[PDB]
Amino acid sequence: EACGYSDRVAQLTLGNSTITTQEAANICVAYGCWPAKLSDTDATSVDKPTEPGVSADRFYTLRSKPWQADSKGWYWKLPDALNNTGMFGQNAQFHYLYRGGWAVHVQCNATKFHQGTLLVLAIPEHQIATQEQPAFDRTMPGSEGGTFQEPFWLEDGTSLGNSLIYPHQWINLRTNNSATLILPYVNAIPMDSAIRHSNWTLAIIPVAPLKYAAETTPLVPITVTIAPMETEYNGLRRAIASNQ
Amino acid sequence: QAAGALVAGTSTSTHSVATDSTPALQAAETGATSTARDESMIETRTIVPTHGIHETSVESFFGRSSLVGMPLLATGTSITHWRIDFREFVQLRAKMSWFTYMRFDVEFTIIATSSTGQNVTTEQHTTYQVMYVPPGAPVPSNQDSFQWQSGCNPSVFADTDGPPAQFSVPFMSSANAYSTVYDGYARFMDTDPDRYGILPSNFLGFMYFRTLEDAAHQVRFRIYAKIKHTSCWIPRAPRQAPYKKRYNLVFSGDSDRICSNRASLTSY
Amino acid sequence: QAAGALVAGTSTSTHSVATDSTPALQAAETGATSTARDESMIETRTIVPTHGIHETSVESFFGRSSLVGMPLLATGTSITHWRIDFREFVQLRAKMSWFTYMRFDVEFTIIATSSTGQNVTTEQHTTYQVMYVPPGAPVPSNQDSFQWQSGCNPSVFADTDGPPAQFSVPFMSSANAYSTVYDGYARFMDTDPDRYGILPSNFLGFMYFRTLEDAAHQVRFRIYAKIKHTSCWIPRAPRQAPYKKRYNLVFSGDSDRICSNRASLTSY
Amino acid sequence: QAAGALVAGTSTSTHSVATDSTPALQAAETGATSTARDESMIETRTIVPTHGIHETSVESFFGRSSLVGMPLLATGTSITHWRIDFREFVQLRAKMSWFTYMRFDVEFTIIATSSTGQNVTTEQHTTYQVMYVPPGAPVPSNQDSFQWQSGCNPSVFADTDGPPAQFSVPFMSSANAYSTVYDGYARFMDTDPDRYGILPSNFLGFMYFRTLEDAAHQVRFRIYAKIKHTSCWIPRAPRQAPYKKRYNLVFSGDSDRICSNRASLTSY
Amino acid sequence: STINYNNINYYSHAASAAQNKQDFTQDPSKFTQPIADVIK
Amino acid sequence: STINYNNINYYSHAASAAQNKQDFTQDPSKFTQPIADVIK
Amino acid sequence: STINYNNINYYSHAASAAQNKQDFTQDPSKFTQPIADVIK
Amino acid sequence: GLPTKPGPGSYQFMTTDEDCSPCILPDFQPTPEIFIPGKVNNLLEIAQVESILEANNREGVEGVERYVIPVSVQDALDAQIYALRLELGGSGPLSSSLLGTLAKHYTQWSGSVEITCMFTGTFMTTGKVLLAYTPPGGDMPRNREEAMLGTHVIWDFGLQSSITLVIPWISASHFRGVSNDDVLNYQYYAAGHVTIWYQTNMVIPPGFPNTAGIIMMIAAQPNFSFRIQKDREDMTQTAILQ
Amino acid sequence: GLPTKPGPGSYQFMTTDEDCSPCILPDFQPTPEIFIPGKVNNLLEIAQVESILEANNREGVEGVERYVIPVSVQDALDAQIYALRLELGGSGPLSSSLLGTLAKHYTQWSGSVEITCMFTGTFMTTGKVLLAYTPPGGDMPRNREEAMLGTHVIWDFGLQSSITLVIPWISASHFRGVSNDDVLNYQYYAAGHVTIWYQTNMVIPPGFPNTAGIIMMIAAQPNFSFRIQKDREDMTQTAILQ
Amino acid sequence: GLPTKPGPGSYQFMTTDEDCSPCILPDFQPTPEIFIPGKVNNLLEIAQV
Ligand SMILES: CCCCCCCCCCCCCC(=O)O
Ligand SMILES: CCCCCCCCCCCCCC(=O)O
Ligand SMILES: CCCCCCCCCCCCCC(=O)O
Repeated sequence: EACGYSDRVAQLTLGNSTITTQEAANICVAYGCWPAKLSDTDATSVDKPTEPGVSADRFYTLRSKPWQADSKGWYWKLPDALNNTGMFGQNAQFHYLYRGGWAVHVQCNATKFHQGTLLVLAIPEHQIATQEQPAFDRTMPGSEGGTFQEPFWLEDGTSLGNSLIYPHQWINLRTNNSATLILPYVNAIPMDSAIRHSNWTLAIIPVAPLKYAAETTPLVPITVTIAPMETEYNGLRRAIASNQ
Repeated sequence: QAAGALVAGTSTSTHSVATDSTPALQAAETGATSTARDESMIETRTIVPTHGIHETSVESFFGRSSLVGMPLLATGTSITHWRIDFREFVQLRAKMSWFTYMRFDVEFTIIATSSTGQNVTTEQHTTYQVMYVPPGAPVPSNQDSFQWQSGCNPSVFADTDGPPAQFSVPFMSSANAYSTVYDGYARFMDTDPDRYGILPSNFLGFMYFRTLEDAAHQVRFRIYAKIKHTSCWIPRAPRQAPYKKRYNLVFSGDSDRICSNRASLTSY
Repeated sequence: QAAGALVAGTSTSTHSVATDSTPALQAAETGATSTARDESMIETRTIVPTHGIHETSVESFFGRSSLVGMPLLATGTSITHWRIDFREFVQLRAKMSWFTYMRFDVEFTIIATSSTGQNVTTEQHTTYQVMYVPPGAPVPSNQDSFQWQSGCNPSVFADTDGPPAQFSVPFMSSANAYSTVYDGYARFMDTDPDRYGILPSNFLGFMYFRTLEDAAHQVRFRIYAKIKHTSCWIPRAPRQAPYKKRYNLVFSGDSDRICSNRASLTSY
Repeated sequence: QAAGALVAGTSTSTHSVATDSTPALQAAETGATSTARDESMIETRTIVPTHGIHETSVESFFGRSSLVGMPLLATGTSITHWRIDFREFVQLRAKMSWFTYMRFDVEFTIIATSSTGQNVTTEQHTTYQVMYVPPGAPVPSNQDSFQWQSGCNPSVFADTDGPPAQFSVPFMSSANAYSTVYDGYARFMDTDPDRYGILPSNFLGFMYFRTLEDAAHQVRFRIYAKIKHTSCWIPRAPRQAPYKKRYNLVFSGDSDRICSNRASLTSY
Repeated sequence: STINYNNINYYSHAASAAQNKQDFTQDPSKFTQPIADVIK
Repeated sequence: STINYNNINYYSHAASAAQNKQDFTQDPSKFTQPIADVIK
Repeated sequence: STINYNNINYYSHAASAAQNKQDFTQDPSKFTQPIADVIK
Repeated sequence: GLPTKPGPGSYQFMTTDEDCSPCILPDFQPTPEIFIPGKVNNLLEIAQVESILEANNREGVEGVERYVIPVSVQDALDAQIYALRLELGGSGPLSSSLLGTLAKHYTQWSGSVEITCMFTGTFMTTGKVLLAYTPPGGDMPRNREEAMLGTHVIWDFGLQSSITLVIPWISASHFRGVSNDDVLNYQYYAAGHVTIWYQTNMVIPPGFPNTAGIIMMIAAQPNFSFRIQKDREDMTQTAILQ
Repeated sequence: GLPTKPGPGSYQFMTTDEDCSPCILPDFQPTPEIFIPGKVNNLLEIAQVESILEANNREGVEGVERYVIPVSVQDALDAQIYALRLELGGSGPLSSSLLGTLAKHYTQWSGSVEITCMFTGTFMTTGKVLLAYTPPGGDMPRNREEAMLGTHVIWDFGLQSSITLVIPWISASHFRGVSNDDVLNYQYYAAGHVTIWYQTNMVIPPGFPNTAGIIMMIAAQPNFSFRIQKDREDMTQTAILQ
Repeated sequence: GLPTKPGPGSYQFMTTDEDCSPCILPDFQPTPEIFIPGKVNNLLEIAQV
């Protein structure tokens, strides 16, 4: 009975970082779950955990990517993409175990003279595969992220069309400037190694290509800002940054 | 335990002429599915809920036996085995593709059939032994091997020509649920493609077979698995491309399409 | 549940000499059956109801197994099938001809028998698989075919020389009752005689058979059906002419008569 | 009877800076095991006990069938026997090596298999007799022998090709528990090495086998024993060296080591 | 002349049960007297 | 349209039991309305 | 994690019965602290 | 486990057995039962409904005309109109009726039967007929004087088109066999004869049709029941239908 | 022991049988169930979630672009945009969706369906389209005048990117078969057509893209249910996987 | 007698099966349990040493 008014403006503040947006499409909370810390009954690792708080529970902005006419899509594995950035990365390296949620803010502004539609997805356990089994540079691309080679099949032999079953938002230029997803921790065990297992994959795929009221078109970037939430770490030792 | 949950009903509707309430108008960008109900789009009559939903329940969906293994015992060795996965046959594997995590018990049923060299049925009566060989236990090398004493490993003995063998298994993973998919590596300090997407916690071992006396004819074991007492989490886009390998998700993907093509979008 | 309903009785009567009450006189034009009772036509004595009516109840009438299918599995293919109807054999088909609509459950019993080329019984022990193949599921092409995994389709496995296989089926129609007869067409914008009197809602699919190993000898499957939990509506003039085809009601009708003829109506 | 006992939990800990309480410091000379708990060595979090301990219970540990005997009946005599011990096969024998005294009941299951001279399975249907021959009863000499009347000795008759034979036995020793080990002699005024470590109270006799009609083919008996209703006393260092003989503990002991060797103690 | 049977079904579904031994009383009047203005 | 089954398991372990005939009511909202500020 | 079984034995002798599903709580102290003057 | 002793009859399959078998689709929930007119619970409900007798079964009469027994103006007194041997067993006019084809499925019967005749002549044509039921023991009545000695009804043509002759259950038995099986001597179960005679005569005005007809209908009465189901001998098959 | 009579069905193995079997590891105590988001109890929970239709299935269009039906500035009035035969059965655009691949596992269906379309054009580009559902009986609407006679919705492009067309359950049956099986004549279960038309026209400012698109999504409604599980025809195997 | 339907698993012998079997010496009365030091109920008691 109505679908757009005060839900367009938003401000998220975590630690020493705040994000604002004047053309949002509400906020999506994956599976209706808010990030939360591990229960005494669900837990198994006996050591008292490290809870970094503000030092790690804040927004990090990755290098922007340009949206081009031949662009197929981009993806980032979590925690992979952030494992080597800031205080979050340090904690992830120094500990054998990690658990945490995410606050994802994908942004892409254009003009009322453009048209284009991006599908923003948060895929749990996005195990990928193409005509061959992927190499480390594809499975854990770090902060630079990766690119879809077979976006129609979602790089896993399934389908882009049925991917709406995963938490998602759309950045349809005639409507919005960005997408915001809040993700809880997902795994079949209480905690896991940040360097050996990627829990979520942030995927951004152009479904309706970028067109403009001229043939040129200025550089239109896509920027990803991510914040770790309700984190805890166990198994302290030396820092180990990758599974190589 | 009762399975009487019903589908929803329809109540009567009338004409709307409102300059405020507009349910037909949505905004899919939010990631939310449409809010419109039949009643708000057309003048509807009353329909009392009469349809059940039990056949689409997670339990009913998985609760039936499917072929998962089919080892062949040769006459020269009189012994085979089967790596315990549900990845060898496509039908069950594709059913599981709908979910990320699944916790359940299993009911195995084994049917044994003897054949000739030309694969025609023959009459053959012996007793076979199925032994569970968990990771770390020594594997049998011959029909003779001492490992068949089964001092600790559990075993099932049944006749080749007797009723099928059958038993249940609890939820065995070291994890809290099995994973149908795994975006990570099997080992630390290893980055080999053969170890990506492999979650060792799902592999409980092998099933070894032998006849209690050297086999006269072939003997093939068909292993059926019934998933029961199921719990599922995180639905996924199901598998559309065919499965090429047992331990990874690679697909052929020649023509990038799933449904059929047509001449015009304006005619059938 | 008790089956003690009785037939009616007879009470004593005396002589009538009435210039008003005349029960012997009827008027069949109304479409109503005669109103006259024994007591009003003759001086009757008293008879206490002692006869039961359970053997003529709709349940008792249909509640016994009858042959409905009889597929033959050849040794070259080792696979047959059966289209699920009750129109292949006349005895059951003619019993159902008494009603227009019937709602019921079914109990199938399958008996397997092996024979030689000259159709003489032989000894043969194998396991066969009966698989329910509903409309839309892929059909098996060989004894080998992957469709036999039975990931979703239900299957029954039994021995050739073991007790008969048996199972029950609920009332499956998309309709609210099965129709023994249908004065309409199977499709829209189609007026073909082959599609007249064909109600697709009654066809639930096929039963596919195979032996788990290539067959050594023939093997014939006799499928018996027991109608149970029956509800019947709208009685019909039963079938008098013989059945010529499985999917329509055509008859030969050479001599237009049913009962026997005689020389005179005044002598036997 | 319920098996719900749990493993212990973990409660939260904080920093200690004490000049009196020092749990990390032990003194193993006392023969006592360390007193230190996780909580007193590191800052620990709270963990609620969620793990069970039933699979390590004495009953669960021994409560499964294992091969203990495997007599072979020749076609010329049509009769064998088995001395009742659990010392012929290593797996069960080594499980029992963990305890000094054990009191329990036994469940025997016997599986019979016929073979040819080249040890290949053959079809053979007869009835065999298993007779318990206690110490002092006369032993059968032939398949014919009068001792098979079984006037007092108990017997079990089963088919060669029928289900396995099975029965239970109470705790039979003249002693109050069986001894897995015995530091003494079997007789008085005798000091022979063959009689050292032999406790006659553990030997209840023999099991004699025969076919009810002269055997056509080999026939091998596999005897399985399930220890149940177990009571154990005085745990021992378990057996590490392999077993060479059935009635004593001699071992080869060539290289005096059990675990694997490495180049340095400072590297793997 | 009043056969009363034992219900008892060892299965979950109603279809699994044996035939209904209950006798419902017949009403021939739908077929014998389908006239509106019933006369006797 | 409400199949109520018999529990009864003749074995000691829960794994031995047949399939759960109970119907739990579905809640599609975790997937259909995962938005924070729910509008209707 | 608390498997409670059915006793039921169809035979006369106790030996005939299946394995005891009961869990007795362990007391390691006979082996871990066999010292007379117990210190903690 | 529990000691048992499987006995004779094990693994046997009896088509009339009343056992509960496993359901192949245990979770299936069928469509609701909706309202439909004409529910039938007992085949006896059908037996009690009148159907037309194929009474004019004289050699040479072809369908539809077989349903009308002829009546005509006589030139002779005490004349006969019809004869029918009372049998629910094969071949005869009675066997093709509703009650008769229902009897093709049962082996024993009991009860009273009812025969309603409807006159088809013009409004101006009159007559009086005598309908008689003769209990067994001998043969069919030779004349009307002999026939009137049994159970009978005198019918007067008038505004009431029809008359009913009740054929009461007069048996020594309680139940009769429906067959006349010669090998087992079932003619032991003979039930008698029904004959029709002119009581007066069919008289018409000048020029009117000198021949009219009688349509005979038959139904079972409330004290009627069938016992032991058997197969129809007229429903055959020489090959599988396709 | 206790006298028994094992009957037919003894030793048979039915894949849908609901029996209790012996546990091979009776003493095993599994790991605790921990909290995991997104538990699903009925596949119907998934069916009710919108997925994108592979609607642009014109010969020659390769992936991802197959998900966007094109709309463009017209030079003609009352023009057509799309046609789709309402079938949950194989081949068609509907079959590869979430609801569609779920239907590949069942044989019968019932309920209302919902189609939500989202416009992808620039903010300055406008338009009005008509979406119509035509109950069965005949063929696809030839013109808009014929299409508007059925169940329809008029969509106005504006700040609300999307519109929903409810395809109500209008059936004579209660349940329809999901297949269109030619051998069993399942086209008996035909459900009609959905067509899309220009109500006005897509009009743009000078120099703007003259072609934009519509993304169609589909989901099942709350009164929707499936019956009888069957196998997927598109999930095949030619050899054992390794 | 009582109608039954023996199913799959009939006559199979599972080494971990928990069934009650017939006692071959039903009248036998064993010797009393006497006191012996060091009774062990769980192998975990040993693991902790
Ligand atoms: C006789 C010993 C039985 C042990 C069986 C454990 C069965 C667990 C099956 C788990 C399948 C995991 C899914 C997958 O195949 O990826
Ligand atoms: C093993 C799968 C079983 C499915 C069986 C459905 C049986 C329904 C029989 C309906 C017969 C309709 C009457 C007719 O043949 O015209
Ligand atoms: C059929 C007659 C059954 C009598 C069986 C008595 C079994 C007792 C087994 C005792 C094993 C003692 C341990 C050992 O072998 O040293």
